[PDB]
Amino acid sequence: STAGKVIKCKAAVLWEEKKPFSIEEVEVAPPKAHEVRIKMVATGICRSDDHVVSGTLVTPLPVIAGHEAAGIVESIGEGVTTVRPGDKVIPLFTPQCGKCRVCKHPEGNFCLKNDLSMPRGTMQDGTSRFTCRGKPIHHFLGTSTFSQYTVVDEISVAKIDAASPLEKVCLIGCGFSTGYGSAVKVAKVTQGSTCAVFGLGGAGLSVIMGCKAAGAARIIGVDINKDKFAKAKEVGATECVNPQDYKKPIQEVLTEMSNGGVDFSFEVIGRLDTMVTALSCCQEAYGVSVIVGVPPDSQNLSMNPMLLLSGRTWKGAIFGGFKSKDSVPKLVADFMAKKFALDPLITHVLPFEKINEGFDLLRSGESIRTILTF
Amino acid sequence: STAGKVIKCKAAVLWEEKKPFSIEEVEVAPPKAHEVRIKMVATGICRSDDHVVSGTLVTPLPVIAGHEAAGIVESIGEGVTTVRPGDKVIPLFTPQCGKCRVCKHPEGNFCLKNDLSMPRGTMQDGTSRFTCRGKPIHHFLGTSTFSQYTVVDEISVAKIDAASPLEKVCLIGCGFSTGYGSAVKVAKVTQGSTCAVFGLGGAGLSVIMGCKAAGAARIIGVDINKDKFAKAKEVGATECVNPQDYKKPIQEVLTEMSNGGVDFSFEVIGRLDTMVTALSCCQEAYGVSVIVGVPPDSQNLSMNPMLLLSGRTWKGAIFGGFKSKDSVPKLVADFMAKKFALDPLITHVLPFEKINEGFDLLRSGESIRTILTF
Ligand SMILES: NC(=O)c1ccc[n+]([C@@H]2O[C@H](COP(=O)([O-])OP(=O)([O-])OC[C@H]3O[C@@H](n4cnc5c(N)[nH+]cnc54)[C@H](O)[C@@H]3O)[C@@H](O)[C@H]2O)c1
Ligand SMILES: NC(=O)c1ccc[n+]([C@@H]2O[C@H](COP(=O)([O-])OP(=O)([O-])OC[C@H]3O[C@@H](n4cnc5c(N)[nH+]cnc54)[C@H](O)[C@@H]3O)[C@@H](O)[C@H]2O)c1
Ligand SMILES: [Zn+2]
Ligand SMILES: [Zn+2]
Ligand SMILES: [Zn+2]
Ligand SMILES: [Zn+2]
Repeated sequence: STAGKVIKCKAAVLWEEKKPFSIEEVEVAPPKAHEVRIKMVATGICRSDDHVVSGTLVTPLPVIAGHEAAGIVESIGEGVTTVRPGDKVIPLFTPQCGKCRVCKHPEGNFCLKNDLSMPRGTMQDGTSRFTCRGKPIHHFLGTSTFSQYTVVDEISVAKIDAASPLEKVCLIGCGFSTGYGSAVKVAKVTQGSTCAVFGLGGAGLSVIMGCKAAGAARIIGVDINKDKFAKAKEVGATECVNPQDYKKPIQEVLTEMSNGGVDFSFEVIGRLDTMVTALSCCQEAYGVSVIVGVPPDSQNLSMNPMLLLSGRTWKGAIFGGFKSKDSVPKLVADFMAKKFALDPLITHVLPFEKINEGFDLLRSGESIRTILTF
Repeated sequence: STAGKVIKCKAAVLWEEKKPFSIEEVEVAPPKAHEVRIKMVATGICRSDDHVVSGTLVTPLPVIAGHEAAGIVESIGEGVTTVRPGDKVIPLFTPQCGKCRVCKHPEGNFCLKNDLSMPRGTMQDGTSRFTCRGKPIHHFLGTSTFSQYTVVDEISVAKIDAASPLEKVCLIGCGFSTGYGSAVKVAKVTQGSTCAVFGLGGAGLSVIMGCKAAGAARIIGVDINKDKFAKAKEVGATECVNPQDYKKPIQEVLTEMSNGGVDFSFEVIGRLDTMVTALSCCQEAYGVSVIVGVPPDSQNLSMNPMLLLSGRTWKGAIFGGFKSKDSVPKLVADFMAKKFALDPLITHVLPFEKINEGFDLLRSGESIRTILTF
C-alpha cells in the first residue's frame, strides 16, 4: 500500500530555464486535507509548458511542469468528497473553487484560486508536496503532471468517465478545451460566419474544430509554417494563408479576402504583433477578436484605440472560458458520445522517459501534440 | 421661394485650428439627388466639435463643424423619400445607408458611408455644398450643423415627431444617445451590477443615466473636476471619486472599492491612459470596458494583453451602438413619453451668434451642454 506514505517515483524536473528536463526520482508527500494524490497515465506536451522552459511564462523554479494530463486517483486526504481512489481524473490547471465571485458568476471561469496571475508554485496551503535531492520543488498551476504521481487540491481535479481512454482525453485538460471553448463559448461563433485563426498548433486546430461545430461558412487558417495547413483543412479550415507569401500585411490580405473583415478572429500563437493583427482583421464595426496565446512575460502591445471605437470587441480567455470542474466531465462524456474528435491533434505518442524528445518535436515544428505515457 | 436656389446665411466657419469660429455669411447650395437641405433650429456644443478646433480629431479645414442638432427641412432633392419639407429632423453624424454589410448586420451601426474613419469633409458625392468668401468649405461628419442652413445626404437625416421640442431633442443627435446606448446596448449593463464611469460630461452623464436605467446597484463616477459630482449624483451616481485625491492609481482604488473589480467600466474622456485604467478596473475574469472617448489623432496606447487573457472584454462604439436612422425617431418618441430626461444635460443656453462664448464655457469646465438657438 502507498496510501499515507511518501512515494518515491520518477518525474521530469526543470531545475532552471532553457535546459532539458531531468528525469529522476522525487518524493511525493501524501495528500493533506482536501488534497488528492494521482497516479499519472498520460500527459500532453503543451506549448505553455515550453513557455516555462523558455522564460515566456514565469513561474518559480525548480519546478515539475505539465498541466495537460489524465490519471487515476491513488489516495485522498481528509475531507475529499468529489473523487475516490481508483477514479479516472483530469487535473484542472484553472481551478473551480465554487465559492469566489468568479465561480459564482455565470460567465466567469478564471477562479480566484488560480496560480496563473501571480504564480507561487505551491499547493493552496502555500507548501509543496515534492522533494528532489533533498530540495523542495515547485508545483505548476496546481497540477504538475510531468511526474508518475502528483498531489493536487480538490478544486483542481475532476472525476471523469471510468471507461475513458486516458491517452486521448488528457487533451481535454488543456488544448482541446481551450481552443474549442474559445470558439464556441468565448467568441460565440455564429452560423454562416467567416473566422480567421492565427496559429495552427494544437490550440488553433481546436479553435477550427469549434468554429466548424458552430457552423462557420469560412475558416481561414493563418500560419508561417505551411506544413500545418493539411491538418488544418482536415479539421475544417476552408483556406490557409502564410503571411510570408504576401507583400502586404496579412491583416490587409484577410480584410480583402473577407470583403471588409472577418466576423471572428483568434490569436493562437502568443505574439504581440499577431494579437494586434488579429484584432485589425476583424470587421471594424461588429468583429470580435479573441486572444488565446500567452504573451511574453511583462511585455505590452501598442495599438490604436480607434480599432475598438468603431465597434470591435476584443477579449481573451483561459481554458476556453470553461468552468473547469463542471465542464471537463461533460466534455469527456461528449467525446465518448462521438461529439468531437481528439485523434487529429495527436501526432506522436512516446514514453514519459522521452519527454525531452517530445519537446524537441514541438520546437522543431514537427508535432501538434505528443502524448507521453507513463 | 428658396427651393432650388442658393441660400445665403450665417454659419460659424473654422478657418484654422486653435482659433475662434468666424460667424459670417456662407452660400449653401441647393440639394442634389438624395440630399436634404435643413433650416437649423438648435445645435449643441459637443466636446467632439472642440476636438476639431484642437486638432484632437483631424478633419479637413476650413470646415463648418457641428453634429448634434435639430431642424426643419427646407427642401429635398430628387428621389428623397424619407423626409419632406416642413418635417422636423435630426442630422445623423453616423449615417444609416441600410445597404452595407454593417447596416445589414443585427448589431452593427458604424455604416460604411461614415466620414469619421477617414474624414474627407464632403457630401457622399465627394463635393461641398458650402462656399464662403468665394472659397469651398468642408463639411463635418456629413452634418455641419453650425450653420443656419445645411445640406446632408438622405442617409444622414432622420424624421422625428412633429411635436418634438427641438431645443431639447437635439441632444439625441449625439451626447445623450451615445452615452445611454453605450450602457444599455454596447455594455449591456445588468441589474445589480457595479459600474464605473470615467468622465462626467454630457456623454458620461448619459452613460450614468443608462446604467441606472439598466438597474445597476452601484455607479461610481470618476472625474478630476469635483464640480461635476453633484450632477452625476442627481442622474444616478452612487459615489464619485477624484483620482487627484488618492496616492494610489485610480484603477487600484476602484478595484478595492468594488471588492475585486467592477462589472462594467466606461471611458468617456478621450485619453489613452484612462482607456487602459478603465479596462484595468473591471473584474479580470468577467468585466467589460467600453471606450466612448475620442482619442488624440493617430496616437497608440500601450497595454499588457494579460488584462484580456484573464477574461476581460474590451470594446468601443460610435453613437452608443445605435443604428442611427432607425433609432433616433424612437428615442425622440421615448423622450416625448418621459422615458428619459434631457434637461439634466442642458446647463446653458445661448444664441448661435454667441458660439465662441459657448466654447469658452465648455473649455473652462463650467458647462455640460450649451444649446445654441438659431
Ligand atoms: N489561453 C489558454 O488557456 C491557453 C491554453 C493553451 C494554449 N495557450 C497558448 O496558445 C498558444 C498556442 O499553443 P499551441 O497551439 O499549443 O502551440 P503551437 O503548437 O506552438 O502552435 C503555434 C503555431 O503558431 C505558428 N506561428 C508562430 N509564429 C507565427 C506567426 N508569426 N504567424 C502565424 N503563425 C505563427 C507556429 O508555426 C505554430 O504552428 C501558446 O502561446 C500557448 O501558450 C493558451
Ligand atoms: N463615441 C462617440 O460616438 C462619442 C460621442 C460623443 C462624445 N464622444 C467623446 O466622449 C468624450 C467625452 O465627451 P463629453 O462628455 O461631451 O466631454 P466633456 O464635457 O469634455 O467631458 C469629459 C470629462 O472628463 C473629465 N476629465 C478630463 N480629464 C480627466 C482625467 N484624467 N480623469 C478623469 N476625468 C477627466 C473632465 O473634467 C470632463 O468633465 C470626448 O472625447 C468626446 O469626443 C464620443
Ligand atoms: Zn473560485
Ligand atoms: Zn496548456
Ligand atoms: Zn450602411
Ligand atoms: Zn458628439
